[PDB]
Amino acid sequence: MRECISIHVGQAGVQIGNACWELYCLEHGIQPDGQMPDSFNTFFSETGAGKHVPRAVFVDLEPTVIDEVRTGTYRQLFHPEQLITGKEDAANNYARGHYTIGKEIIDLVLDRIRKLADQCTGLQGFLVFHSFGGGTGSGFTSLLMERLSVDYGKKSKLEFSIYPAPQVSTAVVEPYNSILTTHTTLEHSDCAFMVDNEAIYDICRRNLDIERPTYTNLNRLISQIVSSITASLRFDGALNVDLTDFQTNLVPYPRIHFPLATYAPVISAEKAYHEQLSVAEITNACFEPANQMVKCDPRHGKYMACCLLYRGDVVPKDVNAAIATIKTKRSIQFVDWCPTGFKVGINYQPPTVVPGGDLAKVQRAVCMLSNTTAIAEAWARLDHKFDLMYAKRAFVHWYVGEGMEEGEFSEAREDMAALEKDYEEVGVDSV
Amino acid sequence: MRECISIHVGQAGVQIGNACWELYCLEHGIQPDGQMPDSFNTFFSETGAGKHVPRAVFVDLEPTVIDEVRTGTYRQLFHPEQLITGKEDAANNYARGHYTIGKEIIDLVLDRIRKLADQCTGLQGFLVFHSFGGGTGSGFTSLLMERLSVDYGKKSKLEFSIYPAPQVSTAVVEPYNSILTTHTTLEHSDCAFMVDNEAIYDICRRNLDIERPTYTNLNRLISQIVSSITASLRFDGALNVDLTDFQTNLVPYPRIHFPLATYAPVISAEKAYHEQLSVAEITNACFEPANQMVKCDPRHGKYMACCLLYRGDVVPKDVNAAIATIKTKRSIQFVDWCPTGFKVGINYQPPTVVPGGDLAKVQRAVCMLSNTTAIAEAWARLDHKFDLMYAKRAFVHWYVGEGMEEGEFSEAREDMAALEKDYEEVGVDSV
Amino acid sequence: MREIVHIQAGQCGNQIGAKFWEVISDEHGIDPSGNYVGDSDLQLERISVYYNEASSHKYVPRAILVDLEPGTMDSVRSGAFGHLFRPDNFIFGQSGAGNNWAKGHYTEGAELVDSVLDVVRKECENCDCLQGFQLTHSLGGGTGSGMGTLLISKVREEYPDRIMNTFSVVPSPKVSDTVVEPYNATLSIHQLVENTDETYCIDNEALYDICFRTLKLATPTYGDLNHLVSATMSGVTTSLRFPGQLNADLRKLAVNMVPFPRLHFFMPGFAPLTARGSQQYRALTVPELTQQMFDAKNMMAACDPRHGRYLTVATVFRGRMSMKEVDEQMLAIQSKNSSYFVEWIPNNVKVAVCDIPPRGLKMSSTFIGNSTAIQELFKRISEQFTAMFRRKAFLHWYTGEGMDEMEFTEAESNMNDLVSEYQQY
Amino acid sequence: MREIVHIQAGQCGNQIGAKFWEVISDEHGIDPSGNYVGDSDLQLERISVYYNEASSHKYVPRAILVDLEPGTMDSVRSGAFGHLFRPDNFIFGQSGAGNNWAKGHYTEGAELVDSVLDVVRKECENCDCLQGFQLTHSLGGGTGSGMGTLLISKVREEYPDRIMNTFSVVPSPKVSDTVVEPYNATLSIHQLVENTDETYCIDNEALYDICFRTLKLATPTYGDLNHLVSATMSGVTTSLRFPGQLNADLRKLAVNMVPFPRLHFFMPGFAPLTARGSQQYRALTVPELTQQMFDAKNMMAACDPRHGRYLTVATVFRGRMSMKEVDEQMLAIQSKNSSYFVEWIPNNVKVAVCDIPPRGLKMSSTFIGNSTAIQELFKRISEQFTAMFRRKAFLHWYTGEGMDEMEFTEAESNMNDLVSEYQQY
Repeated sequence: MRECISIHVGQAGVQIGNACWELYCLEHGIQPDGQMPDSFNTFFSETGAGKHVPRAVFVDLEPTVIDEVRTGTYRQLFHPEQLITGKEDAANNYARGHYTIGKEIIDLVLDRIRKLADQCTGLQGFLVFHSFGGGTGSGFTSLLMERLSVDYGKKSKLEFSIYPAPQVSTAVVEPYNSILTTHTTLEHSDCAFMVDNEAIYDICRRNLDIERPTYTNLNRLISQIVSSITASLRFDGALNVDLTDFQTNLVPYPRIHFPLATYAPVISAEKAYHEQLSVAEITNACFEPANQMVKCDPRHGKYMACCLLYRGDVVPKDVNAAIATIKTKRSIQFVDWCPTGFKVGINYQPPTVVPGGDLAKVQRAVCMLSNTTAIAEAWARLDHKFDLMYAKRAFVHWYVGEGMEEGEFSEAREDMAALEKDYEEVGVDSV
Repeated sequence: MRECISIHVGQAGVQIGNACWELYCLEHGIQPDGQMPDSFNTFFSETGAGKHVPRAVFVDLEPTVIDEVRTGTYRQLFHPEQLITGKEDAANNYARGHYTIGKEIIDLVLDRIRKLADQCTGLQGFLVFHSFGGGTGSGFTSLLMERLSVDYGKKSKLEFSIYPAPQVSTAVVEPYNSILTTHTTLEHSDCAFMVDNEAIYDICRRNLDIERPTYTNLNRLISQIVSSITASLRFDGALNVDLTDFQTNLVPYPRIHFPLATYAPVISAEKAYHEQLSVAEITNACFEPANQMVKCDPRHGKYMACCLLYRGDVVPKDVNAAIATIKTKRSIQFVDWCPTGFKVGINYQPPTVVPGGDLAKVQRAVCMLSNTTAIAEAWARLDHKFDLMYAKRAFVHWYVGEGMEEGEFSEAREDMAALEKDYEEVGVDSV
Repeated sequence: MREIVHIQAGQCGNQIGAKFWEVISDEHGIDPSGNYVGDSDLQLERISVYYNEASSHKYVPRAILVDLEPGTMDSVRSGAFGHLFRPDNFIFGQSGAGNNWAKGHYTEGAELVDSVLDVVRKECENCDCLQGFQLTHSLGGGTGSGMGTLLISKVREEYPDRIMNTFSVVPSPKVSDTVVEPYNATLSIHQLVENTDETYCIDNEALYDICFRTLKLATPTYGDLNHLVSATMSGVTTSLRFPGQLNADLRKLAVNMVPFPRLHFFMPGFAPLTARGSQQYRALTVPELTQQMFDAKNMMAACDPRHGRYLTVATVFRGRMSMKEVDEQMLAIQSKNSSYFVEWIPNNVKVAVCDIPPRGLKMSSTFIGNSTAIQELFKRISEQFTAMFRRKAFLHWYTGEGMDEMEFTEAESNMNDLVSEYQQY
Repeated sequence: MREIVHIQAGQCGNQIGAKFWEVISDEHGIDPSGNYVGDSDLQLERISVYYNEASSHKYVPRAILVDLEPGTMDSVRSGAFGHLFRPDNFIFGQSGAGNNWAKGHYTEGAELVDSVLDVVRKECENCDCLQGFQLTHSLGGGTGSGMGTLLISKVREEYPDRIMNTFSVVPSPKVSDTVVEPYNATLSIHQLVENTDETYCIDNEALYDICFRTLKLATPTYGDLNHLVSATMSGVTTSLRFPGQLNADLRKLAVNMVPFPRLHFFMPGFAPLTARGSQQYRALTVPELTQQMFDAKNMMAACDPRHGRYLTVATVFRGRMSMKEVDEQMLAIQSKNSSYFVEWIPNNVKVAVCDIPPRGLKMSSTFIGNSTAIQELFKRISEQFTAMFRRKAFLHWYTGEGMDEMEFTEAESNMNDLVSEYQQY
């Protein structure tokens, strides 16, 4: 009834979707061929027999990642027509993914999404998985979000985006794509749960004892976050939280909608054996500045909204005591215009351990979505890099000779300056 | 409820902690893997299952001793994250352990201690095991104690330190480290139970018939002392004594806080068979000048406070009679401003014999912490050696080229002179 | 899908192309007779970018072998992997143009370029989705330089939207193998600036240094140098072909290393270069590969990057490796050498990772560098060109073939504009 | 972790280094082919301080073999454990500098030191946490003395905070193996005073006395002397490497034996030295080891400690022994020889104890002594130097290589300042 459609764009989105759907199949007992040896309805559809087709599309402008999906262990899980692929990728170019290469694919993607929506009864919204500093993860994501806003102008559109890291980076033109995507989607998005590869690397090293993690472990952690977010739709709990609940409780103003994701019980097997992870402990770990999965120090800013999504053996009184302890803390400061900055969700299903993963089996877990003004510093860094590269006008010819104008660069930079001003304004205390 | 955290710094501290935690596991029935085939709560924490994690940290700037711990029989007892280690030791240099090498580790140690304190409910205090004449046992110990005073400015901080011996010595720069540590920690410590390797060697030779003891036997005796000290927290007795009781009853003035530890029933199996060790006998052995575990003759000074901690089959009337006999003695003299110089603690648990040790199984035992002015002579010897080496300015370049100044040397020597003056003043009779 | 047309011009181009097709057939498990004898399905998953399936499941390289002399054609045909190319794709003349750019660009290059253009049009119309072209040649040569230039210009005006990238062997600084090398190199570079998307400048003396000092080869022959160049070409189009964690085709690399249209000259490289003696003492890790590829000794052009600043770099890794290690090595390289990277381009590194390593290796990587140290090579070419042109040496050949001194002046002015742009940035 | 870079310069340095790497590989169970064939895990627990793990789990010593002649390089390479060192770490020249300090420090030492400095920079940048360097050489030699001096100076100005300690073979009192020995020794010592943290002075004649009188060796060859020196080096860095009851790295020893910056010349020693005949009549106990190491006959430099006063001593024990026995022996030694220890330094002994004894022994210990009896060695060098310099003998060689008499005067003034400081303290 509360069906939701997940859209995975680009290599980052497709691989995170691989991890997410592996986790969903494990959680709901669905075999990797769609058969089982309700709860599995907001994300899967039943076709006559036991076949459960996931309610998602995998769209990329490059055949490689989608073909890996098509021939992997989950080759028979996804509908072959919902694994949409192109011929030539966007080559880390926003213009290619938005204007030149993305226009030859957007119609097919919209047709498939329309088929999925028609197959649904009540559509809660969309989950868009993508990366900020990619070609199709930026241009095609922005194009798709604007087309969805044109079509489904009322359904919520939550996006899980890999924010560029402060120091580590795999591409040279990431600031351009990030600024342009922020412009275009900020026009047409509800809330964007943000994450950094560098922060997850640090989390893995410090907590999971892994010194050489790959993208696979990062995707597993992100999939755990997404599972904690969607558990209320997929399972039954004391306090249910829907997508509209996220949108309402985490977005104070239409432009300030970039919360940061966190996951407390990130722990290895032996350490989990030696610990007694409780509600208070996991809450304190969530509010620890070193456990943030976006490399921004929360002490540099003020929280405006927090969404604590507990799951498993969790008692509401313990949650209330832990939240009261957090509020009594002095290092954790909130904005003065949000006397109540905690949306609490509790689910009865403990997190499912993926066979072959690094996370240990725990009795309870919490995912914390925090909207804070500490993201303003990350925005400032991103626009500073954009300003340097645009002042030298580097790489601009690649974007211009592909259906874009330098005026769009200037407009996107001005919009980002306005966003920084808005963050500064909401940061200050009322007088 | 009355949880206490023990901190072991340096090689001496880590090995004494090995002996101490072996003794604790034997006393509480905990297997060396943390499982048992309450009393075990002030020093251990339960994690869901029978796993009992000791409430301690093992911090060193050298991987060798900590790695021996990590791979020994107790490899699965300690939390892997609470065995903190560095890369290069302090090389018998106070400056390295306090300024240069210790600053790269103190944050991690403080974070782990904060985790342990949060895991506790009521924190009685800290037990710091270290050596006076070591690099990390001096510099890092002083740094850690000052940081703890900044953070936990009210919890008691009792330290078990290996005072340098009058004649035997394993390092050449011991007076420098000892004087600087005494300065820094004397600023920020409650009471320091002192012990000498030479005195324990003499005790072993005379009482235990061992002609070739190692550090293992010394550590076993010191662990017996620590167990007798903490029995009141760990078990039930007629007269309970807490850490604050030690601090109050043994420290008359803020600077004069260096009691000497003693243990009476140090005896081999055959001699224990031939003796009838009673309360009076063990008390007299405690006050014998040859049984002191610090090589200072008590007859050269005046007692200001004694803490007799009996355990096992002990009757309060016998204790009172023995203490009255001690007071009637003329060789044992007290300061005139302490008409009552006896804090008495009685515990119902007899000392536990370690399988493979040399101490025989006894029905009762007593540990005597005595604050006396006989330690003034040891201080005088230490500062005389410091004065010789500093007058020649030997080894000073090692300390100076590592973040220290000669002004600190002069200030530490002046502080030690003030401490000697304070001991002289408290020694004299009131008129 | 994403088919690439490979054109080999001149002796240098033909020999390097023969080695390139040998290594490519090794990667895809193609028999020297054209049959697939491989083991994995990924070899045939993307065989179409380089090969055309013939009647009896025999794979014919999509390569055009063009030369103005028949000796190289006969040598390629007679040797191993010579029965692999289509016999209709050997387009050669009789007179070998000498070492004259004008002969290969204006007199014999005309007829031979009409023929090779017909062949290239047939090959392109056969293709399903043309990704672009790649040319192997030498700028200091005769038919190689001039004819590769003419083919580049004509194919560019026919297919302007495709990616044209060339692996050109530039003149060496110390010893020249042709007396008229500056003239041919200057004219070829003047034509390459406007009609090429990616020019990988390779110098034989840097290759000799690599073979002697890094591979400890006592007698390095042209086979080893061509193997190195072929490994670089492999790495790039392997990022294109095989599946990976972070894909990158030719156009993505072109976007991430060409900030301005005329600044498209790169120094290639290859990380896992070890002597047979030292292969047992060296740990093959991402930090080792990165440290070697960013070393100034490994770069395949005799231009020290410490004399300039990297506009952009591209690291194409191959093999199963952790993305975190790659990204952290990239960040450490950028932080340590902050003085050697341009400030107005943040994140000057473009990272691609492919899953399939080259045969016989567990890890590998190719380094492409758009640096302002190519200005040194162009400056050397300019000094030599102006030294010979001032006294008008060896010029009557070029004039008699049908050229003009105005063309030489335009070529040197364009190359000086190129060095001015590099120095400015 | 705490990696040490070992540099062997000259014939003496290279031979002693070969023996040193033999004994170290024996300690860590490394095959002469580089493979681990040991039994205990402690051997690989700290293999990183001396070895680098290569690709196929083969351990390459972190050693640089530098010489100005190829004969020693060939001899080391051809012998056993010669396939252990990295072939790229043999940095040698052709002309052997003769026995000229100036040749090895100013004319050929320049080019060869640039090359060896590049190698050392690579080795250091490979390291994780560099503890310091160690150099093996001879002060009375040619390339050895001068080149070790130049490398020490350059590495010191590159890495000032690391520990630079050298095991230098000083000239003998009775018989000299080089006519120009005082000149080279004086210049080398003048340079060692300012750029070294720990100089272990070893004399071949003391080693001959040890072999003849203590080991009863009828025909002691350089192999036995090098084995003794290697055992001393072993003991020190073994205290660094293996677990122990009382650890001490290079820096701890440097702190405990260098009271003043210029007073860093030590007499090494080794306690369990027994002839094969007497190994059955002698009890191996801590008192026996202490009595032997403090004996003036055992010390490896021909300087009688009874003619001076020990500023400091270091006893590095190895094996399972009781700390009480070690401390009581130290106290008894200090009390009995109170006239032979400096009064203004109480507790002139620094004790370290390691758990793992050397192969074939149950107990062992090395003695390091900072005594004022090195002043006798420096005085002998000074008399010989001034005897030859007054009449200007063999000086035209040094002058022609590019030096000046002012440098000789400065060197002798610095050495006289050193003897003045030792006599004062």
